[PDB]
Amino acid sequence: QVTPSPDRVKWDYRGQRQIIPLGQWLPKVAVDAYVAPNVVLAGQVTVWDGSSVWNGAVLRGDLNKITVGFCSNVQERCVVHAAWS
Amino acid sequence: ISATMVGALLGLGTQMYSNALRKLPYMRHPWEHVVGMGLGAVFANQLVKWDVKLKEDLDVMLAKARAANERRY
Ligand SMILES: CCCCCCCCCCC(CCCCCCCCCC)(CO[C@H]1O[C@@H](CO)[C@H](O[C@@H]2O[C@@H](CO)[C@H](O)[C@@H](O)[C@@H]2O)[C@@H](O)[C@@H]1O)CO[C@H]1O[C@@H](CO)[C@H](O[C@@H]2O[C@@H](CO)[C@H](O)[C@@H](O)[C@@H]2O)[C@@H](O)[C@H]1O
Repeated sequence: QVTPSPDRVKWDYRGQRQIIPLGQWLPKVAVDAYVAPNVVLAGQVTVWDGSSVWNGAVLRGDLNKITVGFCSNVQERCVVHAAWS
Repeated sequence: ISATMVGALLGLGTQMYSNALRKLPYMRHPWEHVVGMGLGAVFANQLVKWDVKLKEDLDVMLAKARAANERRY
């Protein structure tokens, strides 16, 4: 059984919220690191200095922490995830 | 070289030095850059004036010390 509800929004006015904090976990993006507006940072991702994350990347570490090193790039449309074990 | 162009250049340079030393683009806030130029010019001018005054009030005291030494005989 499926039923509609009026709480649904057919136009999320605010946008995408590129940085999604999960409780106390916050995406620690460093200055001088390029993160495109389309990129979604969720969970506990950490982007270090000199790095770059390109549009379409869906970096999320809600299961385990994910890290990007110095001057290392994650190109476009790259989905990075983590597991418990 | 007029103790003000050097001061303004040094203030602007230290503003970009502080700004880029935190790993930020050099011209983040232009307003603090211009106020840094002003502060550098003011400090350079005051440093020159203070140097002139220091020499002026040091000569008149070294002369007194030498005169006090010269009364030995
Ligand atoms: C750190 C980087 C250094 C990079 C540059 C190094 C090169 C430095 C030379 C640049 C420079 C500025 C110094 C900048 C300091 C930087 C401050 C840093 C912090 C800034 C954020 C110093 O150049 C002169 O300054 C004189 C000051 O005394 C000194 O001359 C000796 O002083 C005698 C004292 O007794 C000695 O007895 C004697 O032997 C020398 O005569 C010497 O230092 C030098 O000749 C330019 O000269 C400036 O000083 C004076 C005289 O020209 C001018 O003001 C004058 O004021 C009235 C009477 O004062 C005058 O009526 C008026 O006409 C004039 O306006 C300035 O307008 C400007 O010309």
